[PDB]
Amino acid sequence: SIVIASAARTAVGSFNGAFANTPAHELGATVISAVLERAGVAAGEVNEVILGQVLPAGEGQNPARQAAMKAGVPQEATAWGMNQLCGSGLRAVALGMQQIATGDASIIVAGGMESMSMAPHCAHLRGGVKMGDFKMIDTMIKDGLTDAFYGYHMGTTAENVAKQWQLSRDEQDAFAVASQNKAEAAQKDGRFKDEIVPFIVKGRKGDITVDADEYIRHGATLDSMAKLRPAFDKEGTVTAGNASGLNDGAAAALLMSEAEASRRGIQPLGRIVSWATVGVDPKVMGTGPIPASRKALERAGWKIGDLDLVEANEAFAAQACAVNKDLGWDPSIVNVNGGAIAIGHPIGASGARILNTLLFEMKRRGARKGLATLCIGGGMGVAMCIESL
Amino acid sequence: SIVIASAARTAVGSFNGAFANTPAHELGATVISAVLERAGVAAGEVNEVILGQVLPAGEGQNPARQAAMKAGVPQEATAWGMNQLCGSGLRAVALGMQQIATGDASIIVAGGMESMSMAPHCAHLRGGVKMGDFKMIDTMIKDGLTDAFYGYHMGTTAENVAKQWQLSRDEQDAFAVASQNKAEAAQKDGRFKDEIVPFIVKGRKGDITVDADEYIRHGATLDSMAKLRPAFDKEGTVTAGNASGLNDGAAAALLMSEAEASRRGIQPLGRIVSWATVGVDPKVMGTGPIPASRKALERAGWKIGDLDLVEANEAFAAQACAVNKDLGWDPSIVNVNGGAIAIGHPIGASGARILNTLLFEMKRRGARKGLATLCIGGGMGVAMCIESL
Amino acid sequence: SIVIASAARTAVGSFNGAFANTPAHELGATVISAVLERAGVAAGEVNEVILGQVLPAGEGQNPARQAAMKAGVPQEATAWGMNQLCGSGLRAVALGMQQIATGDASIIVAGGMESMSMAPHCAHLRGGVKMGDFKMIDTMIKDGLTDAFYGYHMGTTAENVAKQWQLSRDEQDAFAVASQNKAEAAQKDGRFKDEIVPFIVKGRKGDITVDADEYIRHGATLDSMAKLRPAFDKEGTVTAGNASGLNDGAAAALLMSEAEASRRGIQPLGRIVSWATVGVDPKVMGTGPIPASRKALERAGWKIGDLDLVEANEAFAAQACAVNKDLGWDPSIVNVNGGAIAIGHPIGASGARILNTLLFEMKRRGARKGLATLCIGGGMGVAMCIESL
Amino acid sequence: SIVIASAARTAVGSFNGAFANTPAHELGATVISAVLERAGVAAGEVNEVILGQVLPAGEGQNPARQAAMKAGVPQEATAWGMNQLCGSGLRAVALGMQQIATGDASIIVAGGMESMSMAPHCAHLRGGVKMGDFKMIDTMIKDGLTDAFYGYHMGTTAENVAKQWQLSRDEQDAFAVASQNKAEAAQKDGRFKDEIVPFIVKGRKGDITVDADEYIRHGATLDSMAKLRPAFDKEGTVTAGNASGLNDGAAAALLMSEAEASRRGIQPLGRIVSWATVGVDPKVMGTGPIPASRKALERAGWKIGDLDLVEANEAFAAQACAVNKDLGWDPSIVNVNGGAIAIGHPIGASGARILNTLLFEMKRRGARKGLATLCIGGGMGVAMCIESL
Ligand SMILES: CC(C)(C)C(=O)OCC(C)(C)[C@@H](O)C(=O)NCCC(=O)NCCS
Ligand SMILES: CC(C)(C)C(=O)OCC(C)(C)[C@@H](O)C(=O)NCCC(=O)NCCS
Repeated sequence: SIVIASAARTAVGSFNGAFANTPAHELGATVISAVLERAGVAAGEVNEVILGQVLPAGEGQNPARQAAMKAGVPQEATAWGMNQLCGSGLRAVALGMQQIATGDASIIVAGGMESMSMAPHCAHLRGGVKMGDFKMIDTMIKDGLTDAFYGYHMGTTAENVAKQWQLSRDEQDAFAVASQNKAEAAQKDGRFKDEIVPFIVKGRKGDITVDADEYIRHGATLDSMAKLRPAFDKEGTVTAGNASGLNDGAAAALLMSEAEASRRGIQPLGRIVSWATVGVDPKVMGTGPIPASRKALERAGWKIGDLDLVEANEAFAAQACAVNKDLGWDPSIVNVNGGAIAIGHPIGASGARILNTLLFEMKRRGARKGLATLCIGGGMGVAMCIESL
Repeated sequence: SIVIASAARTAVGSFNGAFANTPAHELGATVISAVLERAGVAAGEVNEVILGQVLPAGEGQNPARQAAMKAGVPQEATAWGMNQLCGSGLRAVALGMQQIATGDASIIVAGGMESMSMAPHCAHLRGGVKMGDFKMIDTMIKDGLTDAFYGYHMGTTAENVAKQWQLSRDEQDAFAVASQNKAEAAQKDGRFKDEIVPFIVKGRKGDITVDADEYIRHGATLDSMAKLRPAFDKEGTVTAGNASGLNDGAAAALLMSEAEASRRGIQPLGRIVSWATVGVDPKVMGTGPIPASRKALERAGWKIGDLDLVEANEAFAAQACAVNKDLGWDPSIVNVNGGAIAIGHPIGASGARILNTLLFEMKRRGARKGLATLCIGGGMGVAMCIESL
Repeated sequence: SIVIASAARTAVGSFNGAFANTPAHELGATVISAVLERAGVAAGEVNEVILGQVLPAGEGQNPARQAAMKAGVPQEATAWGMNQLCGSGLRAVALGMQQIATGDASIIVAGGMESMSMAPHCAHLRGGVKMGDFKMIDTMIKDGLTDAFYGYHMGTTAENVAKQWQLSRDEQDAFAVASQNKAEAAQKDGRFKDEIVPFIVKGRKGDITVDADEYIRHGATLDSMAKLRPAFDKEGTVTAGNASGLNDGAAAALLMSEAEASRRGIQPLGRIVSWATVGVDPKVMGTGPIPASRKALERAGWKIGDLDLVEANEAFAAQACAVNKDLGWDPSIVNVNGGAIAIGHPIGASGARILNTLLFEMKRRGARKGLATLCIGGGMGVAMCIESL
Repeated sequence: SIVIASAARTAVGSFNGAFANTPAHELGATVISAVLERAGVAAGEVNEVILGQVLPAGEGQNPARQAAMKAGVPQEATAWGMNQLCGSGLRAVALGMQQIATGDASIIVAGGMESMSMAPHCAHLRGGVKMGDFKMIDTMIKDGLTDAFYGYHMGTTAENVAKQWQLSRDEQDAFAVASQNKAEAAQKDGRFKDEIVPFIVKGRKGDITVDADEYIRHGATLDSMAKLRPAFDKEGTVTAGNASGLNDGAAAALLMSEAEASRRGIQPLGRIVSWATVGVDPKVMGTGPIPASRKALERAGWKIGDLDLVEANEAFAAQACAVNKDLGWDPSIVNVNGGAIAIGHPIGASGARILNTLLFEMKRRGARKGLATLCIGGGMGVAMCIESL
């Protein structure tokens, strides 16, 4: 019924690296223009831009509208941002699907975008500080990475999964290195070229073309993984080596009906058969993909074994192993081109990020059925089942 | 097909007034609890909570999810935030409608919440300020009230509609006083009692029940309206009197299928017959309701005359007159209980705010057909058509 | 040898009260102008202005220079600021004396000034805050009121003196009340009128003449002294009642040689017979006056019993009691017009503030010999012996 | 009568260079320790530490005291800071000379210190910012570099002198280049080794001994001087090239009577024969040294031509050329080892900085008579005359 006619994403930049001073919407407009060009669709035909974003503070009125306009999307179309944390970028696509499936839109550019580098430090100063020190809060850590309920970092929820699923430090590091090695492999071999649209960083003493994911470590060893001290719990198991990073990027897909893509002579990246969002305990938020993937697979009518390829978001090696262990799919078809540990985790763009990687591999190796899924902070999961035409 | 079984909202509080230190998500949870109680539905049955919010900076991971949890909605359900500026609150309800219509949920608590008082000041300070003065930005003005393209306050876009539609200073003031007078009459008569749910402001030396809209001025004269200097263009026409304020509040609805509401013995507030969202030039953003209501009316198969009641969001007196003048509906059925000039304009909650007034008046006077609509910053407009059962 | 030909001071203002927005150097100039007028000396004749100030941050290059210039003191003269914390106001005068004593100056204006109200909040942001919350620090508490070594507030030092000298809560409160009552009586009787020079608070909707010390409480009860909880040690004895306050003010003296006064027909307020400064352990910094006063007396050739009036600064009741107890002078001739608990403690001015009160009482009651002394943070004291001609 | 028994100064570090994160009081303690060590005098015997500092904001109660204590100077001794801008560091020595000459002290450690790197940004936020943006002020620019009266940077004052004394862009550059080259030669030859005491920068992944002035440029060309744009007046003549810099450092000298040195077996660096400070128009503040040196030479009984070495601080090439031009001393005996354009300008330390270089070259070449002088912001100068025993 509803298809992804085309897709694209920026390289994922490191924290204060390639896109340190690059606002989220500028990344988004580049990806909106890209999906338009790749599908052979004019921006004048786009009805609505839906972009997941978690940290828009200080970027001004509705960055989704700013991205759209700069992308040459007309003023008659509509745009908006949404926040389901890590799940946003993929949910935007599902929400984009719903627009078309209910007859409220024909063509929808959806996905997500995030500049964790440009998230500001903030403080409430309307009441006035008569006396005493006050905190300037990092919006990134407050609004993106710390649980609202139990007050600790997402890495502490990773510890709760690691201890519950008795996943050792050695098992988490081996998965970590495996992610880095696969991701260097898929990089050298050009397997990220299709999906990645170059982004021109507008400078002063020189522009810079970024078309390579700069967070991927090259020649990552097990020895350098085992020496790092625990990043959250000081007698724990999760580290900066086996957790995801702080990153900037954007990613999007162009949605339309299966009839509309056929009219236009477009051969789509895939057909969205079903999606699903489900909740879990915020203490073990890393177990989100388990019920959400299972819900999606139930809507699609598929069993776990029918999947040819899977993109399960690596938020932490503890939670990425747990999802894999519970669902029991073949690990050789999971994150075939590495995952978020190596590639990075631009919160709002992360779901649209892993949708690209899934769609292009499905096209490249001839996979029929595929699934994407991310764990979501606050204790939820989102999933989406794709079938190729 | 899809119905609002029940609804509720907090009193709209002034800037740094009744809810000066009350985070949005607390206001949201009360409204969730209210809509659950008023329908006779347990929090356990709620599949998702979709909350429009514009200024969540500093409030922590996904305030929609915080609102839900504190409301007693279980961990299995889902929750997310979205931003289409003023139109966020009403677009939550259409998006919540879409979930049910597409068979992805059975019950949805949609609406919006806003704490403008708690919107922090910010600045991006990762790079370091090697030397010189910097600016601490007001995330309320920047992210909520300033246009991202031309750089000015929304009041200057109200000046562009005033000069284009040649609406004099005297016409706008008259409309400003009429909104205040209508809203005081509805307040004294208890017409806001149904929709408003009391909110307990948790104090230290005494709690405070807020169940009255404290921004409504009592005994508003034309003379105090005509003495205020222009707020934006110093030789212009728009003022603090004829413009909307900065306000806190929350508003929500409980959505389910028409058959489900019949199963549960619930007599709904109304049936959502259509909606629509459209774009226009950001310079004349106030005109958003003109094409958006026209589209909505076209999707419902209705003519403008068929409407028995209308809520057109008074962002400014210049734009409120323009929409009424273009569409040409009988002005005696528009904002009958007053509007945003008098009541307030909590950005994210405003679309859910005006929905509640429409629904409870439609029920109280026996209006069959009704329409709600808001103008959106960045240059857009949303509209929803409601028919009672 | 050297005499104080004239002196003046502003009413001491409350924290964020009369002088809330009045920069320190404006108060300093008013007082500079005053001592010139009161001695019959033209600003043209002034060689240098020396002003103790502790919290000048954000006021600009060298507030002392700004003070002098606005007083009409000519550009050919020189001016500077100095910081020895609480001692700074009185040490300036001893420093002024030394300029004249060594032939480097004929006419010196010396004293101090302080706007604790206008002390700003600060933070070091040049390196950049890559990630995580940071503190905006209160320069008033950081640079004025916290010990640099042991890291606690001056009130905790006050507790160290309380316990070492076994001074009860009851003893501190009575003293606190005795200061307030003496101070109110001296106010009502007009005894502050000679020393105070009115200050014109330049407003916008009306100027305001401040010439009554506003922090002096009227009708202070022992019962309201007994009920306050301890401000520093939550099981301690020092409170906001028995400690000094946070205040604004300036004060200054006009120095020249005894021969020079006689040439001009001036009858001086006093002859500066000696001064001293001495150090003690910072834990017990309130004990500064004990060895300082003793030293000054030894340099003067005077015994303690030869003094007719004393102004021993009340930073805290605990230390104030200790100094009296150790030195053993007649308490009926100490802070006869009340003290800093009642009057205020504008850190940098405080030493000139107490000189004024000493000098004008000595003239009024015909005391021949007098002594002024303040305890200093970081463990120091300063004393100065005055004799009348 | 009074002599300098010993002296010492840190390397002067670049803005956010070697001491980027080193509080001024750590630099002042190393220099206190040094001057004690170098005279054969124990901290125990030090009566007082007097340190000029202009930007102590955020460092805590009285850095002078903190420096002294860290240096091992005992709690019985006393300590304070003063501010006369660029003059601060040298006036401390004159103020130290006065303590001994009037019998109030026997041994004084005096001089200055400054960490411009660590100067914080501040804002006055007690009243509450109700609404709108506010400025975070750079204390270094506001409180150290901008003129309080006319509101412009010190550099603009430099232009007034350039225009008044008709000093061309070419003449300023040649002077600028010549300071660099003379300073590189002295550096390479070890001529700064005597005066400099190494400073251990405590780190975490290593300590660092800084004992070389890092701001000195090597192989400076006239060409690169000519290409720079005017830093202040955009059609002006003064640049970053020919202006001094922003710098960190400390410097100190140890004073005692000539007899006291004779008793201790010490051979002093020099006798202080006179000093002076004088005022001029703030507009042309760079002319400060002219009347201050003239005054100084008069009190000494010396004509200008008697001087064998001179250290005339280089705040700006324009002013430096002015002072040399007006006073007419042999330019070959002035700043013989280079100056502030090359070495840097740690505002509060600078006057002691230049004392050191004067003192150690007078010893090394056998100059009998010498003179140091600095121009001072707000419109003043200071000068000190030194003779060798
Ligand atoms: C705001 C108000 C009324 C002052 C109050 O309640 O607080 C009391 C407070 C701030 C704890 C107390 O530290 C105080 O006012 N101290 C000033 C005394 C002080 O530190 N003096 C320096 C001389 S050594
Ligand atoms: C150091 C850096 C960042 C390269 C630079 O821009 O230096 C040039 C700068 C900052 C514009 C210029 O104002 C400067 O360095 N001035 C210091 C000279 C100065 O005013 N000293 C005070 C004595 S009157």
